[PDB]
Amino acid sequence: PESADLRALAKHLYDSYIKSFPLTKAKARAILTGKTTDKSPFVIYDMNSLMMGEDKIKFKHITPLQEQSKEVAIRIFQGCQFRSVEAVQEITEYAKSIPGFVNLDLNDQVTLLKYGVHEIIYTMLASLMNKDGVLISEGQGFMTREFLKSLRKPFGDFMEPKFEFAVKFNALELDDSDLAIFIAVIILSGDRPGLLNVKPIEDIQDNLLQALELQLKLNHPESSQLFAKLLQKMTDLRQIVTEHVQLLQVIKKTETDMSLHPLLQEIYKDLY
Amino acid sequence: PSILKKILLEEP
Ligand SMILES: CN(CCOc1ccc(C[C@@H]2SC(=O)NC2=O)cc1)c1ccccn1
Repeated sequence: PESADLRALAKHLYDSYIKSFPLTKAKARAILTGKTTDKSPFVIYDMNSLMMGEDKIKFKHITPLQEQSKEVAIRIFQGCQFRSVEAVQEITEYAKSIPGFVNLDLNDQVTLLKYGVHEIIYTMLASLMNKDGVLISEGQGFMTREFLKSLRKPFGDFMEPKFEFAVKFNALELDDSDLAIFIAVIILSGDRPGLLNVKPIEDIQDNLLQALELQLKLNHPESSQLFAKLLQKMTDLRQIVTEHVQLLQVIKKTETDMSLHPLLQEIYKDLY
Repeated sequence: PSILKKILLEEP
């Protein structure tokens, strides 16, 4: 039957996911709880600890310090920006691994990513979150929810909606194999604005959706309507990307000291 | 000008 093909698709996606995303949910949960037995992320809970562990790495990542003169809120907000930039590239790599994606019209590929990357970023952000904080720098750091919320307006609440989403989403207990297919389904959304050829996209998504359904039935036998609940989360993620686009407008009304990374400028352009 | 297009076109 075609069920075997659906399991092969699910496995292929999982393997690609492992290859594309350095910090898996499995590894994240281990850190957030206990088993790291090697990690021990630096905890940032206030201004003092922030200074102390401004990632601490002398600074090996690209773009040295000197990001200074800019207040804490702006620096943290820009840090999230560069994280997204990295994430967009990991996600693009992943999307190109989905059977049929690279054969789609190139402009539609751009459109699918443009409208899909943030939805995926917030989905995976949940993997690194618990009710008290979020892992940063591949688990080398942990910033508390309370700290992020203490940031001056309008920065003190850009993370709050994500944490709220995460708590409910994580309650569903999806694992990396589930997430790989879930993410693929989000990317292949035929209702993105401006798509040229909707049919080929829907064909691919219908198959991914069947694969997701079977994956949930086998991997979460006793989870009633997990599939139905998951589809709903799809629409919720939509709301977060729009809710965030707003706060991003209120921000450019006061700080002409922000400046958005070119890749994010392109993605946000005429998004919503 | 499209960075996404460029990233999509590079050899995996
Ligand atoms: C609090 N953390 C965890 C990461 O948390 C994230 C929150 C939001 C996003 C989406 C970005 S934020 C924006 O305005 N546009 C975007 O694309 C991406 C990641 C930090 C803080 C400093 C450095 C690195 N990590």
